[PDB]
Order: sequence, then structure tokens, then C-alpha cells
Amino acid sequence: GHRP
Amino acid sequence: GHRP
Amino acid sequence: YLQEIYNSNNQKIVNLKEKVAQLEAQCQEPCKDTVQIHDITGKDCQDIANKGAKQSGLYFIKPLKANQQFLVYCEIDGSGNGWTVFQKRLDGSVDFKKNWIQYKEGFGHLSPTGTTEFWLGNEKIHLISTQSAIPYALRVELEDWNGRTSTADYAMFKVGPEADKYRLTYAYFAGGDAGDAFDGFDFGDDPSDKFFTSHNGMQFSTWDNDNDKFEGNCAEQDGSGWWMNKCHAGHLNGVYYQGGTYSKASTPNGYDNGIIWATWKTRWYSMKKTTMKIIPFNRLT
Amino acid sequence: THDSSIRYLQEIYNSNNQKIVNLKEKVAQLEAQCQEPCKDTVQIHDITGKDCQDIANKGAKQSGLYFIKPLKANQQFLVYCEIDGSGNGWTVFQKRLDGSVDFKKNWIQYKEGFGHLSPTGTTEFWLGNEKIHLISTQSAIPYALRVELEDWNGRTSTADYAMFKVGPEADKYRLTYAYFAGGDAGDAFDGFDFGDDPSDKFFTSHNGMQFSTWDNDNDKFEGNCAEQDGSGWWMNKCHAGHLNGVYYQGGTYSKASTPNGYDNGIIWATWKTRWYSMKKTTMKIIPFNRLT
Amino acid sequence: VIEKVQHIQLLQKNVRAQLVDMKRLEVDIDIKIRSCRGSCSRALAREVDLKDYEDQQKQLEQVIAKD
Amino acid sequence: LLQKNVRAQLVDMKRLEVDIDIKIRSCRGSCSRALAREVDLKDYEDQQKQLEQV
Amino acid sequence: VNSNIPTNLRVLRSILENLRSKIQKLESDVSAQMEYCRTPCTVSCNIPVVSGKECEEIIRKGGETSEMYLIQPDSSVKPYRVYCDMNTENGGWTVIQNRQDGSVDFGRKWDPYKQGFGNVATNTDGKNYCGLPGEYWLGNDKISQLTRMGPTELLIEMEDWKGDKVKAHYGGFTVQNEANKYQISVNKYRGTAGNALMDGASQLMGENRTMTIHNGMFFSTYDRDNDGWLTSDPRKQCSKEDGGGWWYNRCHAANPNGRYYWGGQYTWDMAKHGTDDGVVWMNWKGSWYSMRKMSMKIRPFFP
Amino acid sequence: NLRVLRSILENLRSKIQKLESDVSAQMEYCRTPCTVSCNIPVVSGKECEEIIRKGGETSEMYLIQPDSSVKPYRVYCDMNTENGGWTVIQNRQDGSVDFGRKWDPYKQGFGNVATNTDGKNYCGLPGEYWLGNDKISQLTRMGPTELLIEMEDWKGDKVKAHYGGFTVQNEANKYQISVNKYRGTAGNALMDGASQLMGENRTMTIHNGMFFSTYDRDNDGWLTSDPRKQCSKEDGGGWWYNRCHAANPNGRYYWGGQYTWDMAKHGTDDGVVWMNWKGSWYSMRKMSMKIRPFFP
Amino acid sequence: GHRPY
Amino acid sequence: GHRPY
Ligand SMILES: *[C@@H]1O[C@H](CO)[C@@H](O[C@@H]2O[C@H](CO)[C@@H](O)[C@H](O)[C@H]2NC(C)=O)[C@H](O)[C@H]1NC(C)=O
Ligand SMILES: CC(=O)N[C@@H]1[C@@H](O)[C@H](O)[C@@H](CO)O[C@H]1O
Ligand SMILES: *[C@@H]1O[C@H](CO)[C@@H](O)[C@H](O)[C@H]1NC(C)=O
Ligand SMILES: [Ca+2]
Ligand SMILES: [Ca+2]
Ligand SMILES: [Ca+2]
Ligand SMILES: [Ca+2]
Ligand SMILES: [Ca+2]
Ligand SMILES: [Ca+2]
Ligand SMILES: [Ca+2]
Ligand SMILES: [Ca+2]
Repeated sequence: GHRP
Repeated sequence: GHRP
Repeated sequence: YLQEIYNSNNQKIVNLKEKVAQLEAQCQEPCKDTVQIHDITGKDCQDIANKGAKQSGLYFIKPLKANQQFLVYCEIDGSGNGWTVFQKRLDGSVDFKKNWIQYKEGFGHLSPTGTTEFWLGNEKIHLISTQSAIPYALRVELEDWNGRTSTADYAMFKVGPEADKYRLTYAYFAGGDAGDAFDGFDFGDDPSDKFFTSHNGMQFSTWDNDNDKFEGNCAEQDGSGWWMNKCHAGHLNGVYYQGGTYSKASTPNGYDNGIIWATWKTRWYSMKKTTMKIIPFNRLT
Repeated sequence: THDSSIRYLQEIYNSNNQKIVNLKEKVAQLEAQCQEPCKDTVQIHDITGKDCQDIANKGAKQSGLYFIKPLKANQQFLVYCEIDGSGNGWTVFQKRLDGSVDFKKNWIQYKEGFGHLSPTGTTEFWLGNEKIHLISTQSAIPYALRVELEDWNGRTSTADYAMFKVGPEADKYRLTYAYFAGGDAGDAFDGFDFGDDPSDKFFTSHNGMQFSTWDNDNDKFEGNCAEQDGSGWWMNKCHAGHLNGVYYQGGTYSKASTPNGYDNGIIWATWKTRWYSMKKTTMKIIPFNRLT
Repeated sequence: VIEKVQHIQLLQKNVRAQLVDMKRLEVDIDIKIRSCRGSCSRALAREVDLKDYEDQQKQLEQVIAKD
Repeated sequence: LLQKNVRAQLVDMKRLEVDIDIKIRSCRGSCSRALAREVDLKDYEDQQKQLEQV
Repeated sequence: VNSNIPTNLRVLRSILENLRSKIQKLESDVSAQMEYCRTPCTVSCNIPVVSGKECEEIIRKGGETSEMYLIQPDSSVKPYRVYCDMNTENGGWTVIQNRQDGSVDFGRKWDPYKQGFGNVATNTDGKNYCGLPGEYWLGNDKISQLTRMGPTELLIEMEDWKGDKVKAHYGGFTVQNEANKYQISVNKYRGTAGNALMDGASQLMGENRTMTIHNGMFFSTYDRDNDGWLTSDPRKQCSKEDGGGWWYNRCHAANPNGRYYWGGQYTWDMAKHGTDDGVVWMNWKGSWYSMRKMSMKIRPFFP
Repeated sequence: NLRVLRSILENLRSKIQKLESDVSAQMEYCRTPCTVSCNIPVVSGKECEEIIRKGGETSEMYLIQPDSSVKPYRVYCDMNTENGGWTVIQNRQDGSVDFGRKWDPYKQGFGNVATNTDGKNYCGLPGEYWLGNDKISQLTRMGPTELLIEMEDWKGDKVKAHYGGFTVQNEANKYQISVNKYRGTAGNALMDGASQLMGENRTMTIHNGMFFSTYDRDNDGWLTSDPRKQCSKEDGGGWWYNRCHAANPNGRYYWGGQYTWDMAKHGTDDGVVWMNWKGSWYSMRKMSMKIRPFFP
Repeated sequence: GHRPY
Repeated sequence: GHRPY
């Protein structure tokens, strides 16, 4: 998904 | 420009 | 008994030589291979359809700038449309954790029944989509573990040359009940989430060729070959998860790596079936 | 006896008495002549829309000043619209032509907007960042950005970018575009290989950079790019395209004329040397489907 | 024989009024013209002469106060 | 003088059984299947053992 | 022994012949101006990118320079032009009325005062924008609506022909609508001019002073009589006699919209109706002095 | 006593009931053909070497197109044996295929390239076959080509014959073979002939430089006017026969290995032989021929 | 100014 | 095998  |  | 048998069975032997000669003639052909390739050829599957082909299966196509003809699976509907399928998922049969050259040259198998998973080469996709003036359209077809399916079309689909790491670009999302995941998704952690998860204009990345927007390696981590951007909202080349539902506890790195399309299903929901295919745009109205 | 003169004057007395009455009427007329204010050459058009294309689609003909109100916009605002003969309506958000306006502004000013808007499109300005955010992301329809440059020799060039959009102030108005769509000015937002360090091109690309001003640093530098180069822009340690830089007359300038030694002019590396400041500059957007 | 001063003294009585009336008009026109600057492309540069009016209207009272 | 015929019709059978065995196996790759079978060379030799001792 | 000084008392001749000569000059000037007025003055006020409800909000948005801006006090009212003074005492000032050269006529009717009139701004030398304010009256409808959006303060400034200046601050200022005849209301005074609007003329005594008090008065134009001068004689109305539109009582202590007398000093035989009809602020220089500069600015108060 | 010359007859006559029954049965199975379902691997190239360099790691049936002029064809790639990249040209392992064929068949090619792996959806098992003389020639001439020949006895033991150089001329040149740079454990049968034979007896079993011969096309070095005395006719299938051989990879597949003259149709060593390793009366259990680009 | 009564 | 002369 995304990379916090 | 680029700042090295 | 004297010679009344040194003849009876000396005659049998002449008929045996005869039937045996008959057997010989019936054992000269190879086993029958159920997978056959069709004769029609063209620049793409639409071109082949335009040439009267009637069924979906394996055909050789040879784009304009291609120096060698290659085999592809064509999907021909009764409507006279010819889709060139370049990606497929349906069971966890093929491993998608491949390297640059493998995603470039292609992997998996091609069937006439279209019941096999695969990844047509990146180079092949590039040669088809950019082969000429005419623009193409990409249709992403998904299916959950409940028999429900959805789609999403992208106009002016094109993949760049390897010199530009096979960058993906499209003019605009053309609609589809699956939603535009290539536009990114608002996961809610940081306002920049939707941006860093958009795919339009992204370069391709595998674990051994990092061209993403992440300081780390998205393809290495999520374990695939795909157009990463720190990292994704659409991951059709991700790990095949049986059941659909999965957690970060079952992932090797804690991040979602399944076959997701955030605008249709949660990221922790891997798709059951997946299809990526293109067709000249004018073919859609 | 004597007064053949008393009539003389009585004549003049009555004479100019009537003269006075006539003159006051002639004065009343003047008064009607001087009631109107001076004619202000700058007028605002009546049509309105979500953007300039929308306005164009509504028959608007000439380029000038119109009010527009994007979907999420809570208040209408003025903008300069460029409408060609082909029915295309551009929304202009940045302009440079002479050194008239100071671009060394602060966060609030680059956010709200500064400079002036003219019907004749002969004026410098920076439509607010907020307005640019509201327009570019107002709806599904993607926008396209056109960067137009003009040197001091009368030559012009362009640089188009597709899927142009500006982030919310919540994300420091990040600059984002899908891909460079061509133009003889080159893709400077991709960074430029000035030679030095191999990370040159990487630290001088702009796509995906957050906006920065001397008082609101969001660049990829340890120092403050906007502070040094004196401008507001999407810095990245720092730039290869800097259209909000210092205006240098004649274009040619050096590090000896700059305050901190670095190139702070209006540059576009992929078209001219960083020591060549542009003469004119235009940043305008229009629905992407309008260029195809 | 004396039917003269009653006319002269009344006339001078009227001039002073024309004099005061003139001063007002002089000033009224001086002000009306200027209000034109911010309306007309041009403004007539002019000048009022109050010293003169006040000198004459001053001189008049000297004559008015004879008989 | 039939011994010159078995020193033939016996060996001929020895060649034929073998031929058929190979021929039949060669169909394993053309037809639905090949008959699983075995060739008894021994019995043929032992048959030529006494035919030899005599 | 009888015609000693009458042959001399024909001095009238020069007085009359002079006047007749005076009339010729006057007749000429009026025509010259009449002609000059075939073609109008013009401005090219390019509009500042930044906007807002009033000048206060605009300076809070980065509008540092004093010039003409475009504002929209409310979403229902059409954006209009106004001059913002962003330098005087913390800025954010929206000019309501301005005098400085007599370039504009203030002796107007009710409709003009209601709509507004004059030149908001003009171009600065080379510059492509209008940085100088012109002479004007914003408009009673606009002014009222501006003072009623919230607590509003009022700053009135003036300067003599000798360079000096004083001011009048009112922490509270309100103007009611047309239905309420634009009734004025002010309070919280402070300054160096003198509290003319609330106290009346300082030189006056008793009811004389009290009748020149402006606080609470209605607005009057020579074609609409609302002053506190209760009388049936049509000639006896403050607006008609003293010049322009104003919140006249009976009649005034301050007359910002009066006649622009040049030089400052004027007299009764100079004034059209023999009254003190100039740009007057009695509390500072009496009624026989017409200021060189006079202005009225407004700004949200504190909350 | 000497009447036992009777039991041998009822015995033979009985043997025949057996045989007839068996043949008739096979005849039955042959009413229905064997079938395979080889889904084609996506990756492709000019040969197996290029294919393994393109990621094709597994040993199976791939598609190759040696030249833009020739239609892409199926071949089995051995991506495991000694670094992979091997293109199987000939293969023997079960006698499932008939190699005693004419010129056209050896020209075109024949047999089964591959068959299905248990459940899998692809043919990861090679079958017995001969690629085709035309295809083989062309492959070898694209550039320096090496040849690896492997075999194994019915006991599990295996040896090999490597030829760093290998060449097959076109049909016009009767597919004349040429090999060099030998090394291995089987014995240089191709370039030296039978180690057990002496003098000209050995040399006449040398294969290097011979022409291809089938039983309907005699090009062997056995210059005789007798039509019955031809190497191919007498030794089984098509091969670069001299007079006659030291090796014979395409001979008859005798089950068990050991065989004799009274078993062979013509009394000769027509089995899957490699004299230099097991003499002429031993038919290998496995016998293969793979090619691959060399080094320069 | 003012107007006396 | 070979074929003797
Ligand atoms: C208010 O002013 C008036 C005059 O402006 C003063 O009242 C008298 O008014 C009459 C005419 O109405 C004059 O004849 C008198 O001369 C005035 N009185 C004087 C001498 O001033 C009145 O005095 C003033 N009010 C106060 C109490 O100061
Ligand atoms: C040259 C020579 O010595 N001949 C011998 C001979 O014993 C035998 O009969 C012959 C068969 O042709 O081959 C050799 O073994
Ligand atoms: C070759 O075979 C012949 C058969 O007659 C034999 O005599 C000879 O010894 C063999 N080899 C040689 C020439 O030694
Ligand atoms: Ca978010
Ligand atoms: Ca990376
Ligand atoms: Ca570099
Ligand atoms: Ca920094
Ligand atoms: Ca008037
Ligand atoms: Ca009245
Ligand atoms: Ca045969
Ligand atoms: Ca011969």
C-alpha cells in the first residue's frame, strides 16, 4: 500500500 | 541549481 | 503328432507377420497435443480479429517495430473485438516474485482455454502499445472470492522502452465499477498518501531494479514486479492469497502485498481472478 | 447739469447683470459635464464558471478578467483567462514579463496570491496557491500545465505536463504531474545533470516537491532554498526550473551579482543555462482532454 | 434740480451688490472648474484675484459713505 | 531332417517375439497405451538346449 | 459748491468696467474647460490578485501595499473597488471618503451619495496599478453594510494648507440603511482634532453647540431634507446651504463633504449662500478654514 | 526320449496363441491415440541457451525461433544438466517411439518432444524424438555449436561423450556430420570408431564426416551393388553410417540391454549401441543428444 | 455651523 | 560394428  |  | 503342426503354426506365423505390419503402420504418429496455435497473424489481437479469426486462444502476433514474432493469448468476443491479454491470475499456480529480465522477457504459460496464469513480457507490452500512431486502451478485470467481477479502463495506455524502465502512462481513467486505483488511494495516515500510491507515470520495479519513489525497495518488500511509487493502490502482480482475506501477520514484511485494488476492495483483500488486456481505443465506441 | 454719464454706467450695470445670469447658466451646464468619474479601462466580464474552459464553453470570446468558482470553492475569485480562437480557455496562474512585481514573498502571500490581474494580460502576478489547488483538483477531470518561456531574443518555447495538480495546504501544496508531455523547452522538472555530483538530477527535479517560502521550509535541503534564492517555489535542493526567481534585465547574470552566490533567476535548465534569466514566463492550465 | 444723488447713491448701492455677487461667482467658477479635473481629460489652470475684489469693494465703501 | 527347420522356426519365433515386443512398445507413444508384457527368451534357449544336445 | 466730488464719484466707471472685464475672463475659462471636457480623464487600475471582505482581511492575507483593491464584504454583494490604506496605524483601513485636491464635486443628490461617486484611485507615475487614492464617497449603502458586519472603528484625518495635521478616532461607528436614512452613530473618541461629531462645536455655547452635534443625525442631500433644522422654508435646509451630503443637524461642527476652498481661508462673501460650507472641522480651525486634506477610513474593531 | 521334438511344437503353436492375442489387443488400444496438453511457456528465444538467459529456469518444452525466416517450433530444453541451455535434438528412454523410419521423417523430424508432468499443466518430461535433420543442420550452423551425448545402462550407470564442435550440412550435402573437441567417459566412438576393432576395421566405423542414411536412402560408406547390404537397412534407423558404425543412437530399443544376433531382424547389432562403452550387443536404457552454443 | 433660534 | 572385406 503506502509507506508510513 | 544543485546544492552539494 | 508328426508335421501336422509344423505347418499349422508355420502358417499362423505368416498372418502374424501381416497383422504386425498393420500394427506398425498404426504407430507412427505422435501423441495428440490438445494445445494448438492458430494460423492468422497480425500486429495485435484486434488486427487478427479483423482478419476473421473467431475463437479465443493462442496466436502469433508481430507488432510493427518487433523484429521477431511472438505468441500471445487473444480474447475474441462474438462482437468482433480482439483483446491482447498480457497478465493473468486465477489460482496461485505461478510465482510472481520474479526479477527484471523475467518481467522483461515474460513468464508463466499460455493456454488456448485461457485458464493459465502469466505475464507477457514487459518488452512485448511495450512493442504492442507503442507500435504505431493508434492509441490503445487497457482494461483491468478483477474478480473476488464471491463470484462478483468489476473492471476499470484506462485510455491511451502505453508502456515505455526499457531505456525508460518501462514507464506506465495513460491519458485518463475511462470508468468501470472497480474504481480508479491508478490514481492512488487516501489511506488516511498522511495527506500525501493518495499521491505516493498513484501509478500513472510510474516506472517498473523488481527487487533487482529499483525505480520507485520509496527510499526502500517496494518490489523487494511486497515481492513482485510492478510500477511502484511508495508503493501502490493497485497490485495485480502481488502474492496470490487463498480466501481473499489476509492480515499483515501473514505477510513477510507487515505491509500489504496481496493482489489488491484499493478502490474496489480493502488492501487486505487479495483478488481471486485478474486480467490485464489491451485493445485499440477506437474499439470502445 | 450733467449725467449723460449716469445712463452710461446704468447700462453697464444692467449689462453685466444680465451677463452674470447668462454665465451662471453656462456654468450649470459645465457642472453636468463634470459629474462622471474617469473611465477605468479595466473591466470584468460577466460570464462565470468552474474554470476558464468552462467559461469558454459558455461562448466567452475574448481573453480578459473573469470570476470563477471551483466546485469546492466557498467564495468566487478573479482570474485571467486566455481564450484562443479555437475555443480553448486557459486559466493563467503565473506571469513574468518585466521586473515590476517582487516575488520574494512569504507563505501567506504565495498561498493567497499577489501581483496584479490585467485584461490585457500585460501584468505580473501569482494567483494564490490555494486557488491553484482548488482549480486543479476541483473534480475528476485531469488538468494539463503549460509552461511558456520567452528569452531576450524574441524566441519562445513550451513545456507541457499532464495530470497536473496541487496538493492541499495540509500537504504543503505539493506539485504533482503524471508525465512530461513534450515541448521544445525540455522537461526541467525532471532535474538537470549539471555534472557535479551524480545525485544532481535527483536533487533538482520538482515533481512531487512540497512548496516552500523563506518562512515555511519544505525542501530537501538542509538549508532554506526559497530563503537563499529569494522566492516561493517547489524546492528540492534546489531546482532546475525556477520561474518565481529574481527578474534579471537582459537575462544574462552571474554569481557575482547574486546575494548568496547561487542562481536565483527565472531559469529553465533544459532550455537555457542557469545563468540566463527568462524575459517572459507563463504558467497556465486547461482540462487535459482539451489538448488531445 | 436735486434729482441726481438719489440715483447715484442708489446705483453705488447696487454695484457693491454686483461686486459681492461677482466675488461669489469668481469663487464658484474657480471651484466648479477644479471639480472637473477628476472627470475631464484636462483641467484649465487658472487663478482667482481676491485682493482685487476686496480692494475695489473696499474702495467703494469710501464713496458710499459721503452724504 | 526337420532339425534344419526348428533351427529356424524356433529361432524365427525368437526373432518374431522380440520384434513384436519392440513394435508393441513403440506404440506406447502413439496410441492410448502399450500392452504391458514380457518376452521369455529363456524358454526359447532351453528349447534350443535339447535341440542342441541332440 | 455742490458737484465737488460727484464728477469724481463716477469712479463707479472703473469698478463696473472692471467687473465687465472680469465677466469676459470668466466666460472664457468656463468654455475652455467646457471644451477640455469633450474628452474624459482615464485610469488603468489593474486589479490586485488578493481579495477579501474588507481591507483588514486583505492585509492579513499579505496585502502589504496601499492601493486600490477589490473586496466582497458578503457572498450576496457584488465585489466592488475600494482604496486600502495599509500603512497608517497598523493598516487594514478601508477608505470611505477622501479629499485632497478638489478634483471631485461633492454637492450631489441622494442617489449619487447612495450609489457612491468619484475616483477610487489613480495610477502612480510609471507603475501599472493605481496606488494613489482619488477623491470619492464609497456609497451610503456600502458603508452601512460595512459598519454593520461587526464592531467597526472610524478614523478621520485632516491636514491644513500649512502642512499640519490632526485626527479623530471613534472606536465605535455605525450607519443604518436607507430605510433608516443612514442614521449615524459614533462613540469612543480620541485624537487631536476635537470631538466634533459627538460634542458639537467647541466655540459654541449651550443649545448652539448641541445643535451642531452629529452623533445620531440622519443623512441629508440637497434634494432630500433630513436635517434637524425643522423649518418649512425650502431655502432653509443644511445640505443646500452648506454644500454636500452629510449627517447634518442644525447644522454642523464638521463638514467633510463641503466645498473645497483652495488656500484654506475663506469668508462669507465668498460662499454661495454666505455660510461656512467648506471642508470644515470647527473644533480645530473654526468654520472659516477649508482643510487641504480630509479622509474617512473604517476597520473592524477588535473581536 | 527323442520324441521331445514334439513338445517344442505344441509349445511354439501355443506361443502363437499368446502373441496373436497380444497383438490383437494392442491393435485395440490403437483405436484411440495418446494425447498431451503442453501449454506454451511465455519466454522464448533463438534456442534453449538464450531462453535460460532470459529467465527460463525449468527443464521443459519451450518454443524457439532460430531464424526470423523459419516458423517458431517446439523443442525440449534441458536447463539442469551442466549449466542448462541445452537443446535436445534426439532422445531415447523407453522405446515408446519408432526410429526405423525413412528419409522424409528424419528430414522433418518425428516423435514426441514432451509429455505432461503428473498433475501439472505443462510438459516437463521429454519424450522420445528426432528434431529433424533440416532443423538440426540450421541450428548447428548458426555459429560454433557444441554437442553433448549422454547414455545410461539398465543398471543405473551413465557415461557421456562431449564434442566441443559439431556440424550438420544441409540436405543437398546429405546432412554431412562433423565433430571435434572430444572429452568424456563413453569413448570417442564418433571420431575414432570401435575401440575393439583393429586396423581398417576400426576406421570403417568412424562417424565424423559421414553422410546421413535411412533405409530408403543409402549414403553410407558401404559401397556395394547388393541392395540388402546397406548399413541403415541392416542396423535400424537413420544415422551417419560409415561401414557401418561404432555408435547407433537411433537403433532398435532392446528391453533389458543384452541382446544377440538371433534376436535381431538381420543378425546385426542394430540396437541403441555405443560400442566403445558396452560392445555391440548392448542396447542402452537411455540415450540422448543435446546441442548448445559454444564459446567464441 | 449653527442656526440660532 | 564393421563389415570385413
Ligand atoms: C447662540 O448664538 C446666538 C446668535 O448666533 C446668540 O443669541 C442671540 O441671537 C440674536 C439673534 O437670534 C442676536 O441678535 C444676539 O446678538 C445673540 N446674542 C449674542 C450677543 O451672542 C446666543 O447668545 C448663543 N447662545 C449662547 C447661550 O451662547
Ligand atoms: C586376418 C585373420 O587372421 N583372420 C582371422 C580368422 O581367424 C577369421 O576366420 C577371420 C574372419 O573373417 O577374422 C580373423 O579372426
Ligand atoms: C577385421 O576383421 C577381419 C575379419 O576377417 C579379421 O581377420 C581382422 O583381424 C580384423 N582386424 C584386423 C585387420 O586385425
Ligand atoms: Ca490521507
Ligand atoms: Ca527505492
Ligand atoms: Ca550529475
Ligand atoms: Ca530545509
Ligand atoms: Ca452639483
Ligand atoms: Ca429641514
Ligand atoms: Ca519402422
Ligand atoms: Ca552404399
